[PDB]
Amino acid sequence: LEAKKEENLADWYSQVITKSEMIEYHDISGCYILRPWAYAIWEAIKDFFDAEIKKLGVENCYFPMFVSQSALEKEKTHVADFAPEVAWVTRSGKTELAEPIAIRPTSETVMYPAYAKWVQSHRDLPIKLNQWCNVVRWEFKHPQPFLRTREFLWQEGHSAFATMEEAAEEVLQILDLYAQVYEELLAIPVVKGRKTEKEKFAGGDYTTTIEAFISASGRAIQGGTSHHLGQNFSKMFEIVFEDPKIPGEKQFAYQNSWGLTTRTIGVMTMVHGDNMGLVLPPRVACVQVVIIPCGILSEEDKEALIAKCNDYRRRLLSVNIRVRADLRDNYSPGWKFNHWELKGVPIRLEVGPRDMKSCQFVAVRRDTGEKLTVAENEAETKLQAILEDIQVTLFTRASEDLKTHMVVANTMEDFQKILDSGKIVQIPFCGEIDCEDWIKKTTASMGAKSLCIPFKPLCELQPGAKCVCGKNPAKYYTLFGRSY
Amino acid sequence: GLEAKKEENLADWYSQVITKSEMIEYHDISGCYILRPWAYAIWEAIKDFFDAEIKKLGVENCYFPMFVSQSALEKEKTHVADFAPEVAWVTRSGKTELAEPIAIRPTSETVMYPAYAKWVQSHRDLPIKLNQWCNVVRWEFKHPQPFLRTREFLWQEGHSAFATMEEAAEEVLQILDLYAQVYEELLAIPVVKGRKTEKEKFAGGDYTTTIEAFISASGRAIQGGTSHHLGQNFSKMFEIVFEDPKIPGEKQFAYQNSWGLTTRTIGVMTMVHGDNMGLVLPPRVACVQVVIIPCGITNALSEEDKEALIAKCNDYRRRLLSVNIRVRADLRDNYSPGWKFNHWELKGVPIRLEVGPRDMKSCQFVAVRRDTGEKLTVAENEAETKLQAILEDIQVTLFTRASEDLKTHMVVANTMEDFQKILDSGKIVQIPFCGEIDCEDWIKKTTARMGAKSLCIPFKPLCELQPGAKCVCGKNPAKYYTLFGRSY
Ligand SMILES: COc1cncc(-c2cc(F)cc(CNC(=O)c3cc(N4CC[C@@](C#N)(C5CC5)C4=O)cc(C)n3)c2)c1
Ligand SMILES: COc1cncc(-c2cc(F)cc(CNC(=O)c3cc(N4CC[C@@](C#N)(C5CC5)C4=O)cc(C)n3)c2)c1
Ligand code: PRO
Ligand code: PRO
Ligand SMILES: [Ca+2]
Ligand SMILES: [Ca+2]
Ligand SMILES: [Ca+2]
Ligand SMILES: [Ca+2]
Ligand SMILES: [Cl-]
Ligand SMILES: [Cl-]
Ligand SMILES: [Cl-]
Ligand SMILES: [Zn+2]
Ligand SMILES: [Zn+2]
Repeated sequence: LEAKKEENLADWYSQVITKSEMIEYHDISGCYILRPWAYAIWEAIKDFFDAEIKKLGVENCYFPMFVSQSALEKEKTHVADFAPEVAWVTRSGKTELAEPIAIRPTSETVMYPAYAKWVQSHRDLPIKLNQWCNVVRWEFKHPQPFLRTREFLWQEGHSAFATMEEAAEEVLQILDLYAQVYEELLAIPVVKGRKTEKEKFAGGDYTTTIEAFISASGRAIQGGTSHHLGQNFSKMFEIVFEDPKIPGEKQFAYQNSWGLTTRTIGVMTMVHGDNMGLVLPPRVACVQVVIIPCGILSEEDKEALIAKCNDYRRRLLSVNIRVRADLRDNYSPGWKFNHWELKGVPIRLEVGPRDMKSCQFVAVRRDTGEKLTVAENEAETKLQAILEDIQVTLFTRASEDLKTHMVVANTMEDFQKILDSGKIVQIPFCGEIDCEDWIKKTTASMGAKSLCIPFKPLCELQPGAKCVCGKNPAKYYTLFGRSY
Repeated sequence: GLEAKKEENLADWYSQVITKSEMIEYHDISGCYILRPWAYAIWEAIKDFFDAEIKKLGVENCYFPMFVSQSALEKEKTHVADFAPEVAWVTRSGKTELAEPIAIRPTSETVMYPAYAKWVQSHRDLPIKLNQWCNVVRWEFKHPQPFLRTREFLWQEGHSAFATMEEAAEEVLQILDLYAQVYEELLAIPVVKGRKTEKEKFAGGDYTTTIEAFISASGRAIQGGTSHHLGQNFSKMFEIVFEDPKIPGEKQFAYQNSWGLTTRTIGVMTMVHGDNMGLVLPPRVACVQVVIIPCGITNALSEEDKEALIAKCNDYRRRLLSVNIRVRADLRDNYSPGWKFNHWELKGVPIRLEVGPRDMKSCQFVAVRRDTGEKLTVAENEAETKLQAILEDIQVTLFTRASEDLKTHMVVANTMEDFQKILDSGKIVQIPFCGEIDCEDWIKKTTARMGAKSLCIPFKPLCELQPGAKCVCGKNPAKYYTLFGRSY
């Protein structure tokens, strides 16, 4: 690892994700290989999230990757937004197809004709389905691994309800689960909010979001999204049922969709990584503890040291810690030290002949670098205690970043200065698309975009507050900033 | 309730079963099918088992891109020649014609192996053992069939690379026995392990091992899972090379395997065990193993007694869930008990637990086996034990019947005429076979006078080949007993 995170963030990022063996490049730009070290993080996210949505009554399924042109076009605003980056298959071999078929950029238009078939009466609702799959958004802008890619893995849940109230309830439940993914699994603090009219999902009624801050770049990124689609799709796909109270009155289902992608891993890298490499929160780390023999002497001594390393390995497995003993004669201890530091293993467990003589070992925390000498007696307990402290510590520092870099401004001048110091800003906002474009133009390296209207803003909007445009009154404190 | 009869028109019976059990929904693009939760849960049960098993072997999961460039796709000419006609090509994004067309993986050898070549620079970088759970596209213009032959399907594909032949050889057979376990232990489907003939092997591989299942209603066999030894054919083309100090200066090529299993599994499960009442789920993979159905009422039933029966149903739900049996209590007040009986029989739930008032105060219940229809009266106390005992017995029973089918419909013939007779009986035949591609073509066309295809060369044939035995063609000596039959 040669580039420094605070001097060239992009070269740093590329080096960190490849040398930690998370990502490999592919010969088709914007598509990245998820090697096991990254894929394991995705599997930990999947385990937690899939269990949580099962408790809500969501079931997993799998819908086709291809959508017909006429299904794709049924919801005019949705298709208008996605059509420029929809990839089209036009032949198999050299045989042109009867009609071009599209790869899903998102599955609303694949799933909802089926929903219309399945909703025959109000008894058939709710429908609550989720799929873990890949989607393709073939934009020609520059990709960035994890954060903005042409193919990505995600989960997308689609729910249909007989009542708007039940749908509005699920929207926030799912958003709170996304916040838990970031804050409890990834140790990343996020801000819950709603998108402005300009930024909301096309075809939806409103979009709720969690926003994460990457202080290295002073930029925010959306981490997960939970939309209320209302009746905009059900009226176009005829997901209908007869009103139970009133004979012959047809009603349209109320729908939500919600998504979360492997962008998570990238945010995790950008927030916690350092100049020694990846830093893994213990909750998602493939390997939580790596055991490494040091020193290295008698044949009996070397055999006894390896035996002690495996005593530690087994007693850690005894209490469900994910542990690897790296007992390779190939590489020196210092080499392995920096290799596993590069991969972000929370704890390095060092066992040398002297410490083993003294019935103790050394535990080295990846986040702070602190070396603790621990009696062998404590091993499982202490290490668990340390892993929890690492998780909290990561969260705490990132929270202090967010608190430091998210502030209120009530004037465009204050706004601009704070923005150019590398922070995100909550300003009073009129909500109009034209004024949002004006903000993006006059704050331009990029202009600031709206990130979200926070559920809980830093300050109370005072009666009669003007927007920063000055022309119209303010409707809400809105978090603005530069965005990935 | 089912209309079509399995023994009358298998195809319409199959479509009826897969839709009315809520496994499959049709899509407006032909050859692609929606896997509804009922089917997807079977796939996830197979996934749980197989993923744990290959983790014990050292395989790690990952995810490679869906797209492959033309350059990569052509590098192993046999493989690309075999797949080219059914590779789907993306040619534009929106209305922007792409500079270069890009292909969707029909299989990921040509996606993964350039990366493997980058990662292997020494013998210590081997072995590489990766697996992905993903979707692939084979866009063939023939008639698709849900689960069995589809244009897009879910699968797992594992790709491993080794410094030596011996370890690769070992993995081929290990994975094959895992597939045999998926079929025989999870899905209660008996299979025959064997090696594909030269004509039927994976193009560009060295040899292909296979498990074949028999569908007696059709009299046809089908490949259930596959495990290839690729040898060095792909590593020489993608330069997956390494140097070892044991052999100075010689760049050695990795020995590779790839192995795949798809949602075809579920189709075979349907074709083998389904009956004229609908699906039949082996308890090992059943989303719901026991459905509890209050069948003590109509809308005229008392408000108090309704509450009592619903509470007893929830009692059974809690007990069964407490000993991890997968249970649904269907307490929907809006459907009648007979509607629920039919619904869950259609979906193949192994045990129906009926709770009525008279039995509810004789402290008993009724258990109805989906495979045999037998009704049993059970004391309340035996609930969690009894029902487990029945589930086990259903699994065994399904497997036993299936094996008695296979044992009855797989026989030996030694000349072409017995072979033709037996084959038209709706059976599959082990014959002495020379192994040659021309002769396998001849067998296919003469037997159409569709024709029989080779299914596999059994590891364990029914009989031992005589010394000097000649093939059923007569022109060359037989080299092995080979399982032939009409095939899906
Ligand atoms: C908008 O200006 C850009 C600037 N710089 C680069 C690009 C760009 C370049 C590419 F080569 C390819 C693409 C296409 N991929 C994506 O747009 C994208 C979106 C998301 N998203 C969007 C919001 C969401 C959340 N939460 C939703 C749940 C889904 C979430 O995760 C995640 C990923 C991995 N990729 C964009 C575009
Ligand atoms: C061969 O003449 C035909 C006759 N009638 C119809 C077709 C046809 C029609 C289509 F519309 C689409 C397709 C393409 N899909 C498939 O070829 C296919 C193969 C497999 N395979 C192949 C063997 C394997 C095993 N074990 C390998 C692990 C992979 C396994 O599961 C599984 C599935 C679900 N689909 C074929 C073709
Ligand atoms: O693309 C999106 O944002 C929504 C959420 C998942 C499904 N569609
Ligand atoms: O398609 C096949 O048959 C092999 C096995 C999975 C990957 N390639
Ligand atoms: Ca767009
Ligand atoms: Ca109306
Ligand atoms: Ca001591
Ligand atoms: Ca072919
Ligand atoms: Cl077509
Ligand atoms: Cl609108
Ligand atoms: Cl909040
Ligand atoms: Zn304004
Ligand atoms: Zn012959």
